[PDB]
Amino acid sequence: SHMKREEAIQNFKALLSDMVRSSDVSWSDTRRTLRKDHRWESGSLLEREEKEKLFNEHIEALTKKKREHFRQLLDETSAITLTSTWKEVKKIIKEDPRCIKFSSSDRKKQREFEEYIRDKYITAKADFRTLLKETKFITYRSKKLIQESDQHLKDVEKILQNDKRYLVLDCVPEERRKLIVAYVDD
Ligand code: NI
Repeated sequence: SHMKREEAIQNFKALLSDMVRSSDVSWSDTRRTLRKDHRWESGSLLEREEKEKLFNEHIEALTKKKREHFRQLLDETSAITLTSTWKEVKKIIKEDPRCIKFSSSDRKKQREFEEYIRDKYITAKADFRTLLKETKFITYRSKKLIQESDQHLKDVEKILQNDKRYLVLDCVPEERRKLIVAYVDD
């Protein structure tokens, strides 16, 4: 009968999968309402602690899934730029279930948006450093050259100007220039 406890876990898990679709809900509320469902007794072998554990894992799973689909939706919205605001973006994606079902909380959507943009920014810098390492007009002597005059940095920016990786940073001009400077230093 050892498998009976394992069977109860899977039963309780199926109950959660069926009845809890939102990551916003509390265990307190959920254990209240699920108790009204006759399927609840099928978890009798499970102590409240392990039920609550299973609930937490479930919320964790929903959270991960929703975040991934949210980010996919953002990745699919081509109007988004490094400088886009949640306020602007919300207007575009408002009807998409991946936005709607992410959470009832605007704060949590906004926060996930700002985190997405941060990651997007981080990824773009990494790619840009790759491009920089590819460019052999940029040498140990570049730093000499940069301190002597405006020219070298302009010459560099000319060579880089048409590359996909340089251009995705158009929204953060000062930042990009710093990256070039940083690479010229090291
Ligand atoms: Ni047995």
